[PDB]
Amino acid sequence: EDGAVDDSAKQKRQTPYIGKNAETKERWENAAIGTTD
Amino acid sequence: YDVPVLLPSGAGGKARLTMPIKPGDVVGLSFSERNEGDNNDQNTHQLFAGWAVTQIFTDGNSKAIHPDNVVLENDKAIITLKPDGDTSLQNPKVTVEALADGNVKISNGTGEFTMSPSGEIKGG
Amino acid sequence: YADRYDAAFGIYISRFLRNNVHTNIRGKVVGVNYSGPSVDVQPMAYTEFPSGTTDRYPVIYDVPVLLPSGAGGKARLTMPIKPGDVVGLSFSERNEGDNNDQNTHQLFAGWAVTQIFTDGNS
Amino acid sequence: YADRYDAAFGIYISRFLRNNVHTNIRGKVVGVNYSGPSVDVQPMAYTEFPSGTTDRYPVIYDVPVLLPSGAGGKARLTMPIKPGDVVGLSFSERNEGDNNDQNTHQLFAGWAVTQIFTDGNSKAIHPDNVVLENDKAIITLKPDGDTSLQNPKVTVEALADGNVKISNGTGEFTMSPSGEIKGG
Amino acid sequence: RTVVRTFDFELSGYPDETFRVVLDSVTYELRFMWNERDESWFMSLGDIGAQRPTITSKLTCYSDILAPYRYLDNVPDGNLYLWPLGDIRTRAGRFNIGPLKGIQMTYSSLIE
Amino acid sequence: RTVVRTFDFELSGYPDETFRVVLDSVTYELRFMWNERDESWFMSLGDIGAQRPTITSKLTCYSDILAPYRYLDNVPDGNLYLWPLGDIRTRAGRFNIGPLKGIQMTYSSLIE
Amino acid sequence: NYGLTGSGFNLPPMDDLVQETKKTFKSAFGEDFNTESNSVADKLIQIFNEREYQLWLLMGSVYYAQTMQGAEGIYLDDLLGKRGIYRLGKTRSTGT
Amino acid sequence: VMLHAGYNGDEKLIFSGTVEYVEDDFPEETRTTKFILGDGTLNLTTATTARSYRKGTPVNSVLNDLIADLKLPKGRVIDFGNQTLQTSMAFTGNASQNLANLAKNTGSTFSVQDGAVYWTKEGSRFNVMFEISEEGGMVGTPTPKQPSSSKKLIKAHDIKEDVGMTVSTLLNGAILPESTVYLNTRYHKGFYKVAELTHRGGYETGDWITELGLVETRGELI
Amino acid sequence: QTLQTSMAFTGNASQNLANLAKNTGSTFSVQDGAVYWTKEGSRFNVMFEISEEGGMVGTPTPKQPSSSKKLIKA
Repeated sequence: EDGAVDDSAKQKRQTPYIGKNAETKERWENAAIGTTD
Repeated sequence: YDVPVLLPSGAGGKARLTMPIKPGDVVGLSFSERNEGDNNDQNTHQLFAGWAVTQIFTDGNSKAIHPDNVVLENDKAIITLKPDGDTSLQNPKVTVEALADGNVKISNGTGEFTMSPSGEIKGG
Repeated sequence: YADRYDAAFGIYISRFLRNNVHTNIRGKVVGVNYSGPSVDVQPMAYTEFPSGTTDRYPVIYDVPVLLPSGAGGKARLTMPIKPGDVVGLSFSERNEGDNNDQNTHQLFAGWAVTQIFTDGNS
Repeated sequence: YADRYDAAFGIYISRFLRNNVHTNIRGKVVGVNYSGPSVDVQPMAYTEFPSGTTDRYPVIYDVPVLLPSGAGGKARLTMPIKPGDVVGLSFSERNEGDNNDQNTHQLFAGWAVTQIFTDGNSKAIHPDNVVLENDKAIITLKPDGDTSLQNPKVTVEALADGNVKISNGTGEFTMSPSGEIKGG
Repeated sequence: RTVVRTFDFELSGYPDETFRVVLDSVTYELRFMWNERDESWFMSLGDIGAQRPTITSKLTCYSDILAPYRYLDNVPDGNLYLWPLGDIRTRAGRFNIGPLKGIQMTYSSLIE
Repeated sequence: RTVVRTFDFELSGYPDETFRVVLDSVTYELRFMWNERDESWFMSLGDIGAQRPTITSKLTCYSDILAPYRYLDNVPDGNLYLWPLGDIRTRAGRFNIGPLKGIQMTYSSLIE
Repeated sequence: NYGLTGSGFNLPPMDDLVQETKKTFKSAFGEDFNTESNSVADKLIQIFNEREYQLWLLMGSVYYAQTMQGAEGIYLDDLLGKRGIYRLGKTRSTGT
Repeated sequence: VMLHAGYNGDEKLIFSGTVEYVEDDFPEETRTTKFILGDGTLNLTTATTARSYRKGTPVNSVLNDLIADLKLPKGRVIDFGNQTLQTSMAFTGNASQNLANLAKNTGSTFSVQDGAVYWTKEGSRFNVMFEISEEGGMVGTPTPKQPSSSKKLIKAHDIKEDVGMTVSTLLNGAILPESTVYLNTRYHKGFYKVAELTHRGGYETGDWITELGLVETRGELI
Repeated sequence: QTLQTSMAFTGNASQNLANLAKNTGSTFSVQDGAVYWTKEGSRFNVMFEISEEGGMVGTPTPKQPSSSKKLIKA
């Protein structure tokens, strides 16, 4: 209940990331994890 | 009392094979869910006779059956159709057979008349 | 009347059979199919409760018709059935057209007989 | 769901009928006895529960076969039954073979019908004709008087208009309504 | 191979946690054991009431745990990964696993 | 388009009221939210247990609220209006909605 | 959820925004960050948050200004101005 | 008859139906009237039907035809889509009984409640329409209780129920069996379906609480 | 009265009689060894009188004669 997937059940907003090490994370999680949609 | 009897029929009862039922024949009986003779009865399945079948061949009255022949038979009048074309009407003093090979042999004790496949016509 | 414990089960069982456990019933042919002989049956019986309510059987579709036959259907007495012929109807225990149905005796038409000679058409 | 008192009886009655109260069922003949006509029936219907379990009817032995007959069995239309024919089966209320059995409806075979034309074996039917037929021997009666016996090499027709045309491959004999008699 | 995030995990740090989880409408039981010398979590996966676990492996960051095991009828077909929320150099620890503790253990399921 | 009055509404003034109503034999759930800066009621309409409301609109006097939405299978076909009982110049307020408070919120259904 | 959806414009309460931004702060500095009552960050974030409530309310008010319902004042004239109807000004009584 | 209850500021509808039974006993000091009320008992037990359909008929049409016969408002229904009948069907007797049979063979739940017809699909659930916590007047901690008094054999449709929990709360009539609730406690957290309700009440003396039987869900979020 | 259709009866005699009761508005019930067959709705003199002299206990109260209600033509 402390992280994402509950927000989609509770109908809330996902917390934006803090930018650090951008373009390294986004390529990998977006491909290996995806987004709740 | 008064169970209706079923017979193979159609066309509004114009075509039907009415065999001569007699007392003592063994038949199977079926009961209707509701009293089809009345529309106010509150019960169900209470011995409301639905209909009866012509006859059932159980132990003690098991007549023999021809392994392969559609025989329609009466006390002494027999109609036999065999798969190989041949058909025959028989009785203790007459016989009218039409065989597969164009043979007609209308026959009687006092004489006979026949036609061969070769087109012959004879009177015995 | 309705005080005993057994009378309650009696009425409950009597009412349970009313909506299920269909075994046999008479009917009349209204629709006939000549290719793959089958007939549509309209059951005739009905009842009217004291509360001014009626129970009507619905039209039953595609009940197979039996004829005296054998030898793998090579020998058979195919009479000319017509609409309006009075026939008796039988219901199968299980839905022979499906293998997953959980119910039983729920108006699964089994087959129909050629004709029955009742009052009014004797 | 399962809290009411009535739902319990509903499920109990539904389950009770499952193991008893057999009334009618379709089947196929697998064993045929020609002396004292009787047939062995293998019911076709079955169900599979969600728990991966199946219910199969067993083979039923010696069900008497009905045929249109009367006069104490002197008149009867004995057609040639074969194994594999599809027939409908009926179960008797009581064990007609015994008088001491305490059960009822416990698969006591009552009788079997000659044949039933279901899907997968639906033979064609003539819209209007009483045709009694065998492998290659046919007897046709039409409403308009005409009657005919046929086979691949003979034909004996008696038409409505006084016509007799006993015929054969090797020749024919006929009578016209005008009283003529001829030999072909 | 489109995949969507559908589940997240948390650990209380107890060295012998064991609990049941439901994934892809199927149910599995998980065991987590803490190793002292190797300071790492050992995960065992198996069916409910199974005599022995089907899969045992060591947890590490950015490594596809289930990669070599998507050929069994009782193994999820999704993706299981551990990646950090803070500095990328942080490695999996005992108490730092959870949606906000520093490491996000997550399961994602393919779209069918 | 003959129509007959068949239902009336009342509001207690609570800023986040939510309740279920039955109209034309069908059942719907309604939400009312009070806007401070715009001093007006916001109405949301949807099916029972629906994830999101089907219709959202702002309430005003003598305006046909449902006019542009009579093309959905889950929207009433009747007429919903707000008109005053007192002076015609009074506009919808917070506490002045009800059968005797000053504003008559009403629903009427066509005759079929 | 509360912004633009398939069924018009909605309105968020204050508490949902407060919780969302507090969760963001929690993620920023780990689960240990304090955000209730006594935190200076709490006093900054809560004060900051109430203002955007006004912005959201005003934005919601703007959207309905161009709809058959919700138009008011000057904006109402534009909507009905498309159909050639204008308000009547001051009038003088007449009689005999 | 209608019944309302609440706390000194509002009263929510809690039951509506017909007086099935009524009796009076007045021994000496105090008379005590008794009632037994049924929620749509008359309609569910007398609505007859007689319908039939042929091979190829869309199942979505059969469902709507039978419900209209029952003569009750449609609270909520989930249509079948493009499903079609595989075999000819006939329906007679009480409409409710026939519909309850269609439930078994298609994984759908049918149940009337406070006059509303609810047709849903088993395993799946609808948002957090209710949240339970110490602030929400909870009474004691939740405890796990099996949702049925018997166990079924399993292959070990899989989507079906089979698990649940129990909770108690102060009387609140704005809840229905088919709704969805969120459980915010210190041990248990998550979403659950509702399966059973029981409202109790003693005005001068007794409880004023409601009991909910929850069931875990494993299907899609319809 | 005459039968309208052929009838057959088997099994326990009591059960068959109880079925004839439904279709003819008659009440059948055995009691202290005596068979009583009467007609519903109708009644027989004042064979008993109830009053404070007759040892009554409390006032009469109206109670429904069945635990369920039937649909009526009203």
